[PDB]
Amino acid sequence: GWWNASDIPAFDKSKITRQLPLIKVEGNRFVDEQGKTIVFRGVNISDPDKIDKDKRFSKKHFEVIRSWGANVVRVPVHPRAWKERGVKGYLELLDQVVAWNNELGIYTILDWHSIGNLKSEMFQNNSYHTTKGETFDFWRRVSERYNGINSVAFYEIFNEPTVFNGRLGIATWAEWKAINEEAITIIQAHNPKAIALVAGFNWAYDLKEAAANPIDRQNIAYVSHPYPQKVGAPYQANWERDFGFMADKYPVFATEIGYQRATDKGAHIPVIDDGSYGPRITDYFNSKGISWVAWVFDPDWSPQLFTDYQTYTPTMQGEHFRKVMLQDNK
Ligand SMILES: OC[C@H]1O[C@@H](O[C@H]2[C@H](O)[C@@H](O)[C@H](O[C@H]3[C@H](O)[C@@H](O)[C@H](O[C@H]4[C@H](O)[C@@H](O)[C@H](O)O[C@@H]4CO)O[C@@H]3CO)O[C@@H]2CO)[C@H](O)[C@@H](O)[C@@H]1O
Repeated sequence: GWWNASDIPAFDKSKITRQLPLIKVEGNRFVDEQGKTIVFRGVNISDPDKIDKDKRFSKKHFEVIRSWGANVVRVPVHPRAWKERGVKGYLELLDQVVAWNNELGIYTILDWHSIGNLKSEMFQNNSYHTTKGETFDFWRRVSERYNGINSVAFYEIFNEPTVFNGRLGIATWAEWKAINEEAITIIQAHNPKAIALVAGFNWAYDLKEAAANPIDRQNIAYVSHPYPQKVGAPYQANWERDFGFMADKYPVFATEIGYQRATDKGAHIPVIDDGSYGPRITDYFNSKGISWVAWVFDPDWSPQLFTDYQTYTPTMQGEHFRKVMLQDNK
């Protein structure tokens, strides 16, 4: 594993030729060098490990992302792929995504893509299995190697915290705050410009517990994954109550949203919807200044943003998020 990893090279500086502007948090906003507010709207790729196995791992794929108007790309590093490639093999993919995004002008979010209760080591399935030690070691290596590369602006500590109603144990917000604080200290000690993205429970949906007892670190923003079936009923009023109101105080980065019909490929709760969710959520996010990232720019993982690699034809949700990214990104 990670505890074996022998002499990993440093990032190859010759792979990039420009420095994107520095992003930072100021009160509830992301701002640039000049103090201008920046709202990010982007896509998740699938795991670089899958893209490479698909024989699609080249700059071309990221150039398509750029033509869809995205100004950020989230990279979901699965602990299973990190173990299968090994640290050295995996960093060879990850350095290429970082370099490509950098040359295309696109910011990167590094996402440690597990689901469940890290404190008790119970995960939604083995694809996500890790440990506190492996997670800290990952944050330590990536914050060390990408230090000073401004496009690597966001470090998303742990994709979706959930206890699944006790099926995955017990972990209070207080205990999850302390774990995020240690990860943030590691990351900031390697990379002082790093912005950490922190999530709460119900699969990174809730921010009420965070609001009542916020992470004690600076330059932090908060995550929500408000998929179509997280709540029904009056949608906006429910979203505002569960996580949206947080955006009046800290920036909120909604690092997954997506939807597809009951009959679409891989359709599953909570992503099923007639289609009215797309306009409704990007309007609501515009009303709150909330950044977001659609899931997933891949033709297999569900819900898909496009139908196949031959054409990159957008699906229903792809068409809508592409139109809004082209139109609203500044
Ligand atoms: O990771 C590769 C794999 O990913 C799938 O996409 C996932 C993302 O990895 C993940 O971040 C996220 O997870 C889902 C989660 O899998 C669901 O089990 C969970 O469902 C909850 C729901 O949120 C509750 O409100 C309801 O009460 O309970 C159910 C469980 O009973 O919801 C979260 C999201 O909230 O996002 C993606 C789902 O699109 C790919 O789709 C898959 O094809 C790939 O292997």
